[PDB]
Amino acid sequence: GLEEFFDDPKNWGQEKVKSGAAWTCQQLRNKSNEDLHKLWYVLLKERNMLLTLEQEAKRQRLPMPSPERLDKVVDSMDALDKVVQEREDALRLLQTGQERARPGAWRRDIFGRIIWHKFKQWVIPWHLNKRYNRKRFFALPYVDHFLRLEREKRARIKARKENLERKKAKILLKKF
Amino acid sequence: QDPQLHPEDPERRAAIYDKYKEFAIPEEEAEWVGLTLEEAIEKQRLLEEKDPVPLFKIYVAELIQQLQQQALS
Amino acid sequence: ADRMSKWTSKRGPRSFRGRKGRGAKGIGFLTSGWRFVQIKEMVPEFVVPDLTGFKLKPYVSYLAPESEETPLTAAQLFSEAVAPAIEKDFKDNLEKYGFEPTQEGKLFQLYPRNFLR
Amino acid sequence: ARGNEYQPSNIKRKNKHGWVRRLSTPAGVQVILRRMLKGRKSLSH
Amino acid sequence: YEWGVRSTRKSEPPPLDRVYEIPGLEPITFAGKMHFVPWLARPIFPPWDRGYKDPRFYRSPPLHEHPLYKDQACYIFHHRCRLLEGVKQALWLTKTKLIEGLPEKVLSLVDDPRNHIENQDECVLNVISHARLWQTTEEIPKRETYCPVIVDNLIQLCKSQILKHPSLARRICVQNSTFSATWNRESLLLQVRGSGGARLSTKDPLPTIASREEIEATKNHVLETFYPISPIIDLHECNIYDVKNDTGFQEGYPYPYPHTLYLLDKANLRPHRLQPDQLRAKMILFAFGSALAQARLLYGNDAKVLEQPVVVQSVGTDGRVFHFLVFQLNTTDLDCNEGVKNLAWVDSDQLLYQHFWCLPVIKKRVVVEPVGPVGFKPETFRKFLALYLHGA
RNA sequence: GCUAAACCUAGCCCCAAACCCCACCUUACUACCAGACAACCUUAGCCAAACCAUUUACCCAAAUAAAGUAUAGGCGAUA
RNA sequence: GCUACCUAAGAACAGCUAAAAGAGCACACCCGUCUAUGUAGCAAAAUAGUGGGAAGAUUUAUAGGUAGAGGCGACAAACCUA
Ligand SMILES: [Mg+2]
Ligand SMILES: [Mg+2]
Ligand SMILES: [Mg+2]
Ligand SMILES: [Mg+2]
Ligand SMILES: [Mg+2]
Ligand SMILES: [Mg+2]
Repeated sequence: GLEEFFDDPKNWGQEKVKSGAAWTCQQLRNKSNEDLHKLWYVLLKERNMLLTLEQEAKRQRLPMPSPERLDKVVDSMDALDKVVQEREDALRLLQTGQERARPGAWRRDIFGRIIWHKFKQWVIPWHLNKRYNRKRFFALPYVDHFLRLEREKRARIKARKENLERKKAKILLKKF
Repeated sequence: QDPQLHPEDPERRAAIYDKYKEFAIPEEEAEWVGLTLEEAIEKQRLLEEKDPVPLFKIYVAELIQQLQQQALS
Repeated sequence: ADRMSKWTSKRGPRSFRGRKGRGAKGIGFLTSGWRFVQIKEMVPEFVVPDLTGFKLKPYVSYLAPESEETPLTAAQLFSEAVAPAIEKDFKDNLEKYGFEPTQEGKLFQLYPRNFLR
Repeated sequence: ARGNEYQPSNIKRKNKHGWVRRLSTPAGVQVILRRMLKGRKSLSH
Repeated sequence: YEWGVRSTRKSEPPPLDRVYEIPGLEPITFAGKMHFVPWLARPIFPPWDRGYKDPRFYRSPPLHEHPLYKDQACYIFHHRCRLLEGVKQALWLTKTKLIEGLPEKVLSLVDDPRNHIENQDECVLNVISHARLWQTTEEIPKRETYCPVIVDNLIQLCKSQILKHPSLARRICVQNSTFSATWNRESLLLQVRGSGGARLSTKDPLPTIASREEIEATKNHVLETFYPISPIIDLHECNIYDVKNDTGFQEGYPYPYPHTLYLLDKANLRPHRLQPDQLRAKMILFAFGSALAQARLLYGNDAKVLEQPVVVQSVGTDGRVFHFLVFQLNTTDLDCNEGVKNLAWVDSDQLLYQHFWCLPVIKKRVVVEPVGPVGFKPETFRKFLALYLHGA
């Protein structure tokens, strides 16, 4: 029902709503996959209610009652997602040896930079994909000068930062 | 010494190989003759590309080895 | 003339505005006459459990004891899931213990992942 | 009489100065590379 | 001279890398990279199999492998075929003798004023005015709109005669019916796949117009030929076809007997519209096709002179000009040019009205021609009504 | 007495050392159909020669020295 | 994305006179003859009146193309983002 988008009617207008603590990753690691599945939707309904409260508080130009509830619920859902992701990652490592769920490759783009190209799903092979073959995964020799120039720009930034750090340290030593 | 040179004529094949004997080099070196740097990089990447072994196999081998050591000791 | 504002579907002429979307995943295809055929299997079906009788709540009592974070690892999962059976059968073909040589043939393939979330 | 030389049209703008046209030639790729080196927020139009 | 310039022809693939010509070594290609690079060999990709299978990405097999492909090439006449020789070609194809004017048997059905519709001219004028002027909010309706409207309203006006003729209850005008008939003509196998529209079906077959004596007299008539034009010209020469005779309906259909085929040339553009001669030829061919399908369904698939000839009528109109046809199929032995021949009575270029003024022409602020039809001819509607009433 | 006036570190310069989730080439930042086009090729000129026309130093792979020497050069500017 | 020319596919052209017109008068529309105003202006070329064309070698929207010793030009060395 739509009443689940709002807090308990007794709490409407209360300046403060007492709430427990956010689920922790370790606490969630003890729960079953089914238990995590159900807790995900419990937390999702709570999150929807809290977002509704936040938006209505903005609309009414009033402070949100106990805004830390939203932070707690977001942290709990993040922890649940991390726990499920850990379990899936461990299973994937065990059964395939792949440290990453999505296929990809290190490729050099048209600008000479090394990127992690994440693969996409296609129905036809790459040598037939017309749009894919327009994309260039190589850098022609005119990019080498710009690669050197970018490297030297990075080097200048790093040298400035390190010199500034050393000078600040010397100033602190002189002060104290 | 590929037998595909004039198959069904081993004497002719051996004659050709003897004629050009002095240039023979190990196959591990002949595989890389005349390769550009990019071709060589691609060849090496193909040589050393291996789908990762599932950690299941590694952990099973390690556990069996550890159990063998425990049984022996 | 506005180079900085994000390119959205609200900006170009009619063809541009029709062609560009907002990130919503496709649900079907377009046939002759611009008739949209919606594929049921393309629509994400929400697998919502029955929450009746569930004891967990969005928050945890502060009375709960503190613990140390121990992220699950492949080694830990193997030890807690496969090592007991391996030991019991070694004291007395890895598919019997759970390992599958290939993900092909499964509905939920672990790599390349073919399921949502 | 003069001054209104800009008669905007997004089709012409994208077809003339867009990312795809810039990448379509080695010279335009170097245009993008120069903008990236300078740190331009807007690489193409 | 060859058609299609080189610059438009598909570009020749680049020459193969010389590395592929050297027997002993495996070329290093960018296939492993999964993307093109210009400094590696171009892979030779095996042809991809799973492609032309998905319904929305399907490639039909070559015509040779289709189930109905046949080495003998049939010549099909469909709704969008325009005979070069027109009526002569249709007569040769159908082994038919032409008779100018509708037969007296049908023409007499409207001689008596009882069959004449009360307020006939008024109702027909209202039909023409609605079709050509009053049909839409637009000032001048197009032919695509006023041809079907004029035909349907004329059919309704004729159907109003159910008062005098209760036999008109045993008929119905079906739409989108499609028939197919195959037959041989001098070792040439011809098919007609008539689609058209507005097939008037009746529960009872039409009475024969020509007597046995006239049908036999058709033997002496020589089937006119045209040279060097082959009778096959403008017919779709197709190797994929079905020789089955289809009447367009499942067995057991009430109203099985065709009565009138209403063919309408409603294209807005003159080049997309049939010439009157080609329309008459199409009428001949469709009437013959429906009659032949009926004959093959009734008296079996045997080439013979029909003891009971099959009569099919047709009205082919462009919205203003009408052509009336009564076709008597009295032989399924079409292969030879000799013997009794089918016979068709045709009345040609019967114009319902000479012209229609949608706008009042004004010269020097004076109305010369008022809005409405000019040169209305009730005789053509009399012939239309006679054709409708035939068999009732 | 208004406007102002003043301030010191935000950083910067030169050295040394050290080698540095999702989306996006289609109208980029756009989940999802038949590829194939795929790159390579002397710099020139300003300028000096008081014009200019041959000519006129330019990341080299040990600084110094040999030595601005041998050489080159409208045997001249210069190299 | 101005402008010059071109390509593809569009659109507009009242009324009267005349009768199938690079026809007449004259709206829309295009232009810019003459005068006046304006001259850091409303405007880095405008305004008001007047005037030329206004079914054509017309005007015009959209997309595309030709690039600098080059383009384009019913040649004014005109135009190619004041
Ligand atoms: Mg414009
Ligand atoms: Mg000089
Ligand atoms: Mg006019
Ligand atoms: Mg004129
Ligand atoms: Mg001009
Ligand atoms: Mg001149």
